[PDB]
Amino acid sequence: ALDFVQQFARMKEQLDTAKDQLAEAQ
Amino acid sequence: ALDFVQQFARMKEQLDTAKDQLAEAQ
Repeated sequence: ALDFVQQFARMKEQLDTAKDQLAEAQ
Repeated sequence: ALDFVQQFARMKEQLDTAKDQLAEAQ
């Protein structure tokens, strides 16, 4: 449970970085 | 537990690479 919470946080941060890249490319 | 630690490390490295790409695009 704790491990999954941490993994979910890191996936959120990856998604945010990907969206930032998309905004940059646009 | 050991497996999750390794997976967390690889997710960190993926996030770092994504941030490097974002810095490059900017």
